[PDB]
Amino acid sequence: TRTAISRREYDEWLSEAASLARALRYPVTPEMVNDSAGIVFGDDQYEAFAHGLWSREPYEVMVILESLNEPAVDGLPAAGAAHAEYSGLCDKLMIVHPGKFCPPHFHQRKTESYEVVLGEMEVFYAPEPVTVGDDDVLSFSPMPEGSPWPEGVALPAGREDSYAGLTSYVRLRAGDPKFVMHRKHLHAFRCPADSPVPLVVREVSTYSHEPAPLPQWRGLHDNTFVAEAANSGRLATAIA
Amino acid sequence: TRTAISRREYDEWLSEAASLARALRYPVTPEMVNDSAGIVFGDDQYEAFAHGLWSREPYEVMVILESLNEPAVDGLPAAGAAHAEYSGLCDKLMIVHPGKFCPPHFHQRKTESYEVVLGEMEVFYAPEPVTVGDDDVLSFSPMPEGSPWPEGVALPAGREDSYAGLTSYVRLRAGDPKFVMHRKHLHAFRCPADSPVPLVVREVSTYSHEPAAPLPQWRGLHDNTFVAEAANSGRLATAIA
Amino acid sequence: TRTAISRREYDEWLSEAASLARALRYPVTPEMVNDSAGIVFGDDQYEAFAHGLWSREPYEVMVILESLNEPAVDGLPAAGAAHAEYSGLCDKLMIVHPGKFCPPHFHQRKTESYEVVLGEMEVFYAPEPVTVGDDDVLSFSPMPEGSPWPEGVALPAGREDSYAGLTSYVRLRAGDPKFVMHRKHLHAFRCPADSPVPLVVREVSTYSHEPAPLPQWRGLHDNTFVAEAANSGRLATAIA
Amino acid sequence: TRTAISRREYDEWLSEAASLARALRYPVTPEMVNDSAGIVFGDDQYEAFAHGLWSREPYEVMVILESLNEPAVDGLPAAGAAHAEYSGLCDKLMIVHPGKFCPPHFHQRKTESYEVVLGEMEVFYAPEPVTVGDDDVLSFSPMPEGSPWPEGVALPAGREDSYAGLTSYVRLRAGDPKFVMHRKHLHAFRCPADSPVPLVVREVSTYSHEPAAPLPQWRGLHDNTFVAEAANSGRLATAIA
Ligand SMILES: O=C[C@@H](O)[C@@H](O)[C@@H](O)[C@@H](O)CO
Ligand SMILES: O=C[C@@H](O)[C@@H](O)[C@@H](O)[C@@H](O)CO
Ligand SMILES: O=C[C@@H](O)[C@@H](O)[C@@H](O)[C@@H](O)CO
Ligand SMILES: O=C[C@@H](O)[C@@H](O)[C@@H](O)[C@@H](O)CO
Ligand SMILES: OC[C@@H]1O[C@H](O)[C@@H](O)[C@@H](O)[C@H]1O
Ligand SMILES: OC[C@@H]1O[C@H](O)[C@@H](O)[C@@H](O)[C@H]1O
Ligand SMILES: OC[C@@H]1O[C@H](O)[C@@H](O)[C@@H](O)[C@H]1O
Ligand SMILES: OC[C@@H]1O[C@H](O)[C@@H](O)[C@@H](O)[C@H]1O
Ligand SMILES: [Mn+2]
Ligand SMILES: [Mn+2]
Ligand SMILES: [Mn+2]
Ligand SMILES: [Mn+2]
Repeated sequence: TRTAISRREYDEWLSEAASLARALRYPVTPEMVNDSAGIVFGDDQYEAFAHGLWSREPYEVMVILESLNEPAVDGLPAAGAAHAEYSGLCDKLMIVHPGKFCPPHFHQRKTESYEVVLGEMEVFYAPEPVTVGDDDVLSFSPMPEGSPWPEGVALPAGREDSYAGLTSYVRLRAGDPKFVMHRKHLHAFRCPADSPVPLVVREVSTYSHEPAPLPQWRGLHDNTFVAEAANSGRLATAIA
Repeated sequence: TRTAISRREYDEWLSEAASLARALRYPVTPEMVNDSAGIVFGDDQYEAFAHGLWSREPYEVMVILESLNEPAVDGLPAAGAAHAEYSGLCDKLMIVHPGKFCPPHFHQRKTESYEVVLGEMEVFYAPEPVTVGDDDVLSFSPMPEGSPWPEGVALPAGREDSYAGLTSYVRLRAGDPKFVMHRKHLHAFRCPADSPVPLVVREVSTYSHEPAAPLPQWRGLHDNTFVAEAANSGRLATAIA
Repeated sequence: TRTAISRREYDEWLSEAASLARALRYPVTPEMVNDSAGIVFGDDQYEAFAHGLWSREPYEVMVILESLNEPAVDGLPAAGAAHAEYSGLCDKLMIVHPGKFCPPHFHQRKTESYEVVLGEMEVFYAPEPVTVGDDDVLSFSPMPEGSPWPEGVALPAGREDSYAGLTSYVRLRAGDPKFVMHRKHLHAFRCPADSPVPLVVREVSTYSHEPAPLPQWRGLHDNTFVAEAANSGRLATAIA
Repeated sequence: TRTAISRREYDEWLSEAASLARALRYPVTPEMVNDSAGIVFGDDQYEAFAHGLWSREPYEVMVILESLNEPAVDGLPAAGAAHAEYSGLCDKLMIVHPGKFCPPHFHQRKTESYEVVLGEMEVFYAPEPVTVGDDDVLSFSPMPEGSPWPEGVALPAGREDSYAGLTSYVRLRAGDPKFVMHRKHLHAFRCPADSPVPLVVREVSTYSHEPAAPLPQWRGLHDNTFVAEAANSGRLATAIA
């Protein structure tokens, strides 16, 4: 079983991803292409490189090219310091290959939106938010119900039940209006296994806490995965 | 001197703007192409159409196609209600023709970022922030010093001194790193007058308050403060004949 | 009735066309943007600028940005001089606004192909070639039958019967395979009147004879329009 | 030293190539992504995958996605049958990775043009034509003189002198005027070795004869003559393990 990805496989992965990104006019800088851009969600997912990114096999692995992760703390009244972590601006291009997924998870603080650039994106999510603590939460425009999953979706082996709670589905195509994923909502997405191209999606959200513009923000991790295996990994991609 | 834009001029202006957007892969739907997407900053700026958007003359006129303006209030602890207006998510595509400007102004709440898609953007701004609302504010990444103004910038007739406070300059090209314009900073920008194409830039920012409200204290909130008196009002509607 | 287009209308027309072309990555050089790029097929078509390119009214007017018109006569055996005019390479981007058309016509010598870049293109043509002289003509892959015209197509006023012979129809969208229009076939096309964007199509064909790499090629005009009004015009755009 | 490319390497190579093409708006259909679209010019060039298409090493390997190859014989006077093979219409997208080459060769019949879509193209060619077939040929626009070779070009090991006859050089960028390579002229090109992206260029040319024929005399017609012996054969198939 694969426990890491070779330097060649990794470099070819991100190079082709950065090139596709540039072809689509996303502003890729050299610093955006690094050994952290290629994400493998769990040690058992490294097996995705056994057959490769074009095997069309179900695995939770992806590339994220982040052009912006602005705290937007400057000018903010000190009184709002306690909730600043729910704000900020983040812009990133995500590239997922055929059959691959961004594993089930939710953000206590981050609210995101999706803009499909190339290919089509199948989103799986829970329309009802998850109750974190309990404390009064604000409401305005709740998540739409969506539709039931279409048949045929193959989930990664050993991670399928972590998708159980994400009963809602939506298929986004390039040109569609922005789709918002409010914080506290479990969600995951994939590139259709029969896709001729990798899914390229622009995510515009609030700050992405993933280890200090603020003392409280130190060591903050705003990504909680349903599967415990997904947590450990993606903390540093193992490249041999 | 004219005080309005003909229906034909407005439609061609916005239709080409929306076509260019779609060509650049921006998500445009019909509701986005409306009567307030084409902004003329002041009644004296309607003169821009006397000769047209390709005359290369300096005027404060532009088109804004907004694909997103999410309050991002859902899920926020009730405790944060007071400053939620400083957050939110906004995504828009701005199109500025050769020599045209987005006039000097600042936002009390909105922090924005720039991504040039087509053409080049000349940004004029003030590195020092003003103080509006609260006088006890946070600080992390102060605005960069930028560069002195380049030579040969033509400013709008009658509006020249409104640019005096924008002493820093930076020219942004497609592919450059995102440029952040922190809230409470005076800024403006233009498409070089000698550009062969309109400037097309994506603005990713916090919620855009521009008159059911996400929150009661959000009703009628004005977040755009223009340096020039004549521009703060004008933006509030486009005279179409 | 309009008898010309103003300099402002013309300059705005081609400027916005060149910009859209550049946005789509077509290689536009300054010399490609000239007072001949904007075509009006007949003096009576200048009325298209009465209400403008976004009136969605039926008129035969368009912009052609030609990046290549190579005779390809160099290296060609002298023995082939007599038929060289049927060869050559031409690459041009055509921009047609909503409801507008490229009038009915055929080329004795030029064979063309279409690649839709933006919008959708509705092609109207005669599946049977026109017999020019008579002389033995070669055959290989004749034009497909196509489909009958969909309902609702509005033709330019006073030119509608010139479309009578173009009984076949096909709708090309961006991403579709190349569509070939063999020489000697009458054809015309338009941008759907309800289109949100101008139709942008890349035409790759054999040499476009439109007034000398060869003595015979001097003064050669390979565009014959069904409507006599279309002929006279487009020989020089009247710009006031 | 290897003599083939694994199935995985071939599929990733072509899938990324086709994805980049689609991103660049080129019309790609499934039949175009096949076992002969990935070309390795000679058995010794399979070594390119020992380290991969991103090693930046000099090898003669490339991908060609052909969207059109029209004989354009329909409608042609029977009198022109003899030289119809010099006409036709071909449209293909070529993808060359950093440092890789499309080896030295010439075409008796094919005249081609270049349009760089992504990256930059370094073209090496001979301004003087060879004489093949007929010795009485036409002339109108002789090949431009171009420039001397730039410094630092790394050529494929064992293939260096095959480039001796290509004394002219021209570097083409996206947006440049179309570049025509007349038939019967030796030429080759590469993607700069320091390029961050693969070279993507559209070739618009006359019919591509590369083994029902449009005409009987077209059957088995070979129109690619490679300078290096080892490359003329290799192109005729891709060893996939
Ligand atoms: O939708 C996924 C986003 O949150 C994405 O930015 C994030 O999940 C990525 O860091 C992987 O955990
Ligand atoms: O810098 C300009 C941006 O704030 C832009 O979105 C703004 O000018 C627009 O809302 C009009 O005032
Ligand atoms: O399909 C139309 C092409 O022949 C186009 O290049 C030509 O018609 C144009 O010159 C208008 O007559
Ligand atoms: O210059 C290269 C072109 O002729 C290209 O199409 C050709 O090399 C290809 O057919 C492979 O030989
Ligand atoms: O629940 C099992 C299957 O899971 C898949 O993911 C779904 O697409 C559907 O085919 C279900 O029947
Ligand atoms: O893409 C939106 C469309 O843009 C076009 O440019 C407009 O004329 C109108 O048709 C809108 O609906
Ligand atoms: O022939 C009249 C009409 O012409 C139109 O062009 C066609 O689309 C169809 O609606 C016909 O009925
Ligand atoms: O666009 C064509 C497709 O390209 C993809 O890259 C290939 O994997 C295969 O799915 C082809 O059918
Ligand atoms: Mn997420
Ligand atoms: Mn602003
Ligand atoms: Mn034609
Ligand atoms: Mn060649």
